[PDB]
Amino acid sequence: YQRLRHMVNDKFQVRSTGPVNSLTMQPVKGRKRHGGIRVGEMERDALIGHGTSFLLQ
Amino acid sequence: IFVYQNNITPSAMKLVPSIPPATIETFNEAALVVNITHHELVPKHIRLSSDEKRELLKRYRLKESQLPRIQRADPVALYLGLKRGEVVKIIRKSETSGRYASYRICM
Amino acid sequence: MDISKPVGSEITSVDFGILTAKEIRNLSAKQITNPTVLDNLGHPVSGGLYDLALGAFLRNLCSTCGLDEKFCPGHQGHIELPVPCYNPLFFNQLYIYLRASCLFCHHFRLKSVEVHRYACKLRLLQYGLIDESYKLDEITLDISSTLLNELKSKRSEYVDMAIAKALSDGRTTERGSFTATVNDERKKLVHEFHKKLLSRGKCDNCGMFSPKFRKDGFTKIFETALNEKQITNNRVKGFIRQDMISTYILSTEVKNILDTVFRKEQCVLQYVFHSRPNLSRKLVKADSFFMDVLVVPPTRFRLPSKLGEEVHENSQNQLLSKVLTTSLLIRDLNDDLSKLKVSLEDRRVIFSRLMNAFVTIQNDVNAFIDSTKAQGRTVPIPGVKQALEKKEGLFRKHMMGKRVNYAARSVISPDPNIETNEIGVPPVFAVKLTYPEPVTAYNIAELRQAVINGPDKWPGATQIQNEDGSLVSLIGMSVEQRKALANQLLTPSSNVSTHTLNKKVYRHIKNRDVVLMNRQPTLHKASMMGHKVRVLPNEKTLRLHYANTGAYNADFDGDEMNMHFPQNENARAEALNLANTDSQYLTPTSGSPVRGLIQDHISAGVWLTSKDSFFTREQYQQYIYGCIRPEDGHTTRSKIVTLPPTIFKPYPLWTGKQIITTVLLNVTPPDMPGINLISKNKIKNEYWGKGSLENEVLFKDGALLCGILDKSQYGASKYGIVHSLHEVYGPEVAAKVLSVLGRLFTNYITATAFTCGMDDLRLTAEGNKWRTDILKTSVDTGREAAAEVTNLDKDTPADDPELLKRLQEILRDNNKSGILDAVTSSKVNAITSQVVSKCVPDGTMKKFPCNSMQAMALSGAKGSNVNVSQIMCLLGQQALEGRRVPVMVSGKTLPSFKPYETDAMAGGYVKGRFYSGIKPQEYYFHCMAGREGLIDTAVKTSRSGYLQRCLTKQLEGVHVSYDNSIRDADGTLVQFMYGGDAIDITKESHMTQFEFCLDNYYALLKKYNPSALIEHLDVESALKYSKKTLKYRKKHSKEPHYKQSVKYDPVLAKYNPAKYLGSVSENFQDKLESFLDKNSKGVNEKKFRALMQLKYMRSLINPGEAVGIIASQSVGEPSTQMTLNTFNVTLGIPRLREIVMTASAAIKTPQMTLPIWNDVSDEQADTFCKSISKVLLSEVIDKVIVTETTGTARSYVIHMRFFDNNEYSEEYDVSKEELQNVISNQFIHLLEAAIVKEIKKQKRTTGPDIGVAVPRLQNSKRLEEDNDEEQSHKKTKQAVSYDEPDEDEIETMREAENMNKVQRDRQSAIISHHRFITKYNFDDESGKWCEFKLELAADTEKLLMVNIVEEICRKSIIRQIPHIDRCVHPEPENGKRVLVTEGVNFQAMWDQEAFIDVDGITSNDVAAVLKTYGVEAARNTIVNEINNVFSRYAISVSFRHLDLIADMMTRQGTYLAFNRQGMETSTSSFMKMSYETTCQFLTKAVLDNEREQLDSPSARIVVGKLNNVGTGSFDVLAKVPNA
Ligand SMILES: [Zn+2]
Ligand SMILES: [Zn+2]
Repeated sequence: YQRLRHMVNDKFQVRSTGPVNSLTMQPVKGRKRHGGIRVGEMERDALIGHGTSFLLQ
Repeated sequence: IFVYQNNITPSAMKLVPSIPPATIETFNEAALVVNITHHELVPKHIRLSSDEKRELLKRYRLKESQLPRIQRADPVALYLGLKRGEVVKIIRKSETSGRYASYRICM
Repeated sequence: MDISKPVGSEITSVDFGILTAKEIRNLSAKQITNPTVLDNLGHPVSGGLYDLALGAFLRNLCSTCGLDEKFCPGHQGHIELPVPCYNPLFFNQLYIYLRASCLFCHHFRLKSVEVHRYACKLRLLQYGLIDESYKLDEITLDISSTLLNELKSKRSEYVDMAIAKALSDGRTTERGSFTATVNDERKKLVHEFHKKLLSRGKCDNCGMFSPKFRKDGFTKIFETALNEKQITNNRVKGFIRQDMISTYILSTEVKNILDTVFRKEQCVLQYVFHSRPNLSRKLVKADSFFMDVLVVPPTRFRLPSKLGEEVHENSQNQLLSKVLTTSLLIRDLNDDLSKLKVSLEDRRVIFSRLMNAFVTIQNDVNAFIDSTKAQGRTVPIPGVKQALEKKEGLFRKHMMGKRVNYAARSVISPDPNIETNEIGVPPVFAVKLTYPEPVTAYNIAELRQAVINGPDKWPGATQIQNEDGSLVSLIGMSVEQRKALANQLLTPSSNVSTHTLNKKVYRHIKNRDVVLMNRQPTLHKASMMGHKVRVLPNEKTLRLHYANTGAYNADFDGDEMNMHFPQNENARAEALNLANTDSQYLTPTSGSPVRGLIQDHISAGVWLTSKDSFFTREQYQQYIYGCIRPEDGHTTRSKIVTLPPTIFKPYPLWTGKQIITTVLLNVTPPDMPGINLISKNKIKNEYWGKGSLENEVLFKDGALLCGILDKSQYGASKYGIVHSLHEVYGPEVAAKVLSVLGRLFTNYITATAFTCGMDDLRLTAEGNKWRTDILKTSVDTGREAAAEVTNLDKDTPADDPELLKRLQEILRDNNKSGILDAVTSSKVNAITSQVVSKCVPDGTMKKFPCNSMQAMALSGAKGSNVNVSQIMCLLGQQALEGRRVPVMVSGKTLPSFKPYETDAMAGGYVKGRFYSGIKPQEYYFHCMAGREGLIDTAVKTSRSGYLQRCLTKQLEGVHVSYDNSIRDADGTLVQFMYGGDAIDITKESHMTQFEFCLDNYYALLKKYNPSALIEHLDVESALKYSKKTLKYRKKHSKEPHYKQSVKYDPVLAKYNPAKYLGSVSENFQDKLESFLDKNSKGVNEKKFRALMQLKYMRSLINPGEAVGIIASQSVGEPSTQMTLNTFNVTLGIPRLREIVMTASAAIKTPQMTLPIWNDVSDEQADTFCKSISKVLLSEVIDKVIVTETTGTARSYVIHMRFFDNNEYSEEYDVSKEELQNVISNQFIHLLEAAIVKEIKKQKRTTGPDIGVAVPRLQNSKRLEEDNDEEQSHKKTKQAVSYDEPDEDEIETMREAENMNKVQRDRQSAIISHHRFITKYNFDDESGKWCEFKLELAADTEKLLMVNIVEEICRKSIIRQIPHIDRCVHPEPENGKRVLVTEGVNFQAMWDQEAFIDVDGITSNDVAAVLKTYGVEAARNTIVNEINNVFSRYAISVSFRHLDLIADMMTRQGTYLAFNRQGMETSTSSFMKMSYETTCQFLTKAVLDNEREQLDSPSARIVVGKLNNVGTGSFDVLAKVPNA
């Protein structure tokens, strides 16, 4: 057996309330900077899909 | 109804909507060779009365324009001789429900 | 968001307008005049971009609101432009009105009566009345002013009357009616108006010509001088003026021209610039297109960017400083201009100084708004337009999508010990993710402990929010302070202003919480479900159960998942009851399951439910409690009930099937009876021995009495045990059964393991003998097939010289080699099938159930019988791109094989298996075929990203209304009923499973409880009507669809399905009645009818359901499975793009399906195919001999040697007479034109230019990355949107909107019609040749006639029916006799009534069908064609989705595509802005003075309003008792 060099859990992160950008006042990008997870257009579409208006809100 | 052979003069074509309330409809005999409403993919289109339209706009609380559209120059619209505002009832066979009644407003 | 902080005011609508200079000057906090931003020492300079009046900056307090950097919102300022500038966004418009106006009378050059006609039509369109706008054109009486003014009066009279009449009724409000069709009619007119305006040259009011205005890329206008014809026109029309009493043009001159024109033409512009009536009565002024001031945004939005230590200057301040420098310079130029002047004459300099001053400030203004409109500086600084469209845009990157709080990301790891509805949360996430729990009397005990525990001990609390609004962090505090605060949580509020409020505790995520699990790409809503939190100690990864693997399309190969923690109870309820996993058992695409057990559990079940599996009391009870724990709420009886043993004497023993009966007996409700199901298995009875019935899955009163359980029962497979349980007992029970089975099989695999080894790969000595004997015949097959294709009798030897010459002919032709490959492959594959059929399983040493390799393939746990046969028998023929192994120019397939070797092995046929090994020749050939697939995965540009993105943005608003109809976001009707029956796809499964429903009558009668419904519905109205429609339907059964009765329309059209028992689809009615007739079986045939009627009632789609998104997701998500290439017509994503994305009128493969009669025979139809198929001269010619002889004149003797007369007449249906006409009329005229063109081309260019250069013949690391490297980056990237169209889509989007006497007379007549021929003799008797002589001049010299003739022959058409290339006769499709055409022309096929049924002539071309047969026919073509794309890839998509998509494309009565063009006719400008060209759609909105009603999902997201779909489709009101 061979052990492959890659450590897959390198992008492991958690954020409750971290820093925000001045213009958008939205969670800033950056795992190590206590950054936010992006909820993109597709996830927006999925939340419209379930008809789950408060989850989108 | 004026069934022409090959073509109509551009000057003569201007005389068509010149005498209201009388309406003039032009058709090429080559285009009338086969009836389009006889085709399997063309459902039964029925022109509704001013009262039938009035009732439909009430049941769904719709405004004339808020309905699905049929062009005034659409082959079936030209066949039944539809005017702007006239609502047409379409009984179409569905491969989920069977006979289904849908509607379209001619604008 | 704080529930303790409610909001009483709300934004209902947004109005788009232009800021006036006077308006900005009043609201401005400070006038910005200084280009410097900081004084010396470090304080902001007074009158600069960092002035404290614009807000708090550099630890200084704001000089306007007095607050510090935190609480100060920032304040707007202004720059006073020394000269007016053209606003870049509205330059194109002011340009249109400048070119359209007269420079003398200062009116538009178009006649006033024509202008009034547009003003009238546009006023009537402010209100929803299109019919009246067209009826205005009917109002009709070089024409006198007294007559024309009467026409304007009569038109105005009709406009005022039509508005008042419609206003009296509910046709239009005072604010005016506005629909997409109304908008379409407005957009058409405003376009036509500007087109007529720009067309006029000479002014129709005063006959004087105006000087034409030209423009450049940048905002700058010039005036082209008039021609002498127009200058003399000004002179002769100069006297009539008296009786009534290229050069650059400045911004002021243009503003002054438009000022008077906008005053004089105010009436039309009032309706040109207002979408709805102008109730504000504001004047339409020209100065709206000009900028006399610039607003300075607050310091808050212009802060300098800090990256580590370096503090970088803000790019907007830089652009603003440039505007300030130029303004100070023009103030000095105007000051020097004010000084001096008596001395003038040379005024060419003062205007030159002015032109520079104007063009410089304009450029600085342009550079600030839109950089791509400013001059090149030796990448420029981005403008405000660039800021809104940086990449995807501000709307897409920061409004439609956002980075969120209370969320986590981690690699997923598998776990069978957690519930199928749960998520294993690492304690790392549990101590950080908190919920704001308000402290009350019922939870004071629970939260006091959390407070004591603190932020590092789970279940704890990170913070506590007091009723005053302040926060108290528990992070730094010790156990002593936390204990004190806990005893202060339920203290009454002293302050009367906060007595209403109670404290909040920001408590750790507990095991009772909901979380949103997301696995990107989120192609369908099942990829974003609600999971129950289960905090697992000593964990560093997110643990997920195997049942979730399908829906997320997540494999535990190092995948990543996003966890979202919603922070309020309304969001909780939604993630637990709507988006929760258990409510996502069936996908809405086909209504089939996406939840089930995957590998070990399937193999475990086949062993556990086997007859041979017996268990003692101790073993049996252990397996029960192992998977069912009453303490975890798994039971329904509060005591584990157990069945008696199946064997009493000698020893008490329980069967394996009894464990499955006991699990159901404890998880299904006691009040309901047991499940009754007769299903089947994947494993055939033959494997279980003689007379076994172990394939028949039998459940009688919730007891497994016969058959084992496969992937077909507790996998994600329709009509299995789990699905049957789901229909009878609900989704919660089915989820419990899945988790229970999942545990049982995990525990069973721990006690009783499952393995795979070499013994499972071996054949017996008998079985291996069969293998060698069948493969012994394969040696002859190679040469046999080679002798068949080559056509050689008695089967010639392999080394035959004639055969080897014949095989060479095959080698050089791609088609000939194809025939050889397909024949040899079919023959060797027949030998393969024989080996496999004999050896597996009757020849395997170890056999099922013990042979685990065989078991895994049969159970559906993993692998197939094909993989099993490659392992134990042979790999077979290695197929490469549909053919065999590639062959070299030498005729060798490898250097080891003989040239033109007639052997199966040489062609790639592998006799070897993976167990015994494969030979080097076979190894290399296997390497070829193995790689071939991976190469196809590398070359596949087709992506479903943009296709889905285009559908979802146009369908987001489309949902189910409370009146059961499918309505868009703006209330416009799309469908009158969902699929014409209003059924939810996730319910339409057992609705036709009548036998199932009958066997479970009392179980379902208890489910669909009618006792609490009989008082709310009607039991006869619809049932009586259903009989009346059935009566008239049976009367006109044999009658055609056009002659059918229209007396009574369907029962669903007249009676509400949720209120009237019996208002069912005629499809369901016919199917149900047919079952009761064909099956006569204490349930009556009348009481069963009621139950099924009630089942349909309970299967209705819920009002609020986003059927729009669901439809696009149901078309998008499965279109990812058709990314692979063909194994003629366009298929997969390219064909789907031709329909949905582009709605092409020019299809790649246009076809026509012609239904042939019964009276027309197979020979007659093939003759008819030949009669329509395009015939070329090339197709009938065998040889052409050109005898170039130069005498006296270049003589060219062209002899056309055709095939035999009977040969081409039987192959193309072409006569000798037909050949004569084409050569004598077409071919010679085409040949003469080609020779003349070749003589000109020879004399034109003598040769190429020597020394002069000619044109050349013909991310890097990203393309050099393997799959494991490329997928490692996608693994971590959190997607902005759907894939990307950067492929073929970008190039498709690159398109904007001695001779006989009779023979002598014939020759002489042809000589008079052709300038170069002398002789013309044609075979009239036999019809085999055509000879003609061509005479050329002495100066024509050398020419390549053969090559010239050749090209014209394949260009000459003998017979062709317009737009049709070839008519073929395929195999009858599902019993229907049809002919497939490679072209579209209905009118031509209409003449073939004797052969074709003109009422059944199908065509794939939607636009062609629409043009001839109408919108409804095109609509039917869309639903059929999209279905053909999916049915080919064996993908089932519900017609309810396709019908909705087709109805949306045909909503305007035309064929609209899901793109920028189709979208133009949509109410929401915010939806449009968030799609593409944000500033362009915004400009159109402002110019229309549009009101965004905030009714589209996109618009609501922009303004932070709750979406009107699902839970937002109603309002919640509280019932209060006191008066
Ligand atoms: Zn302030
Ligand atoms: Zn004029």
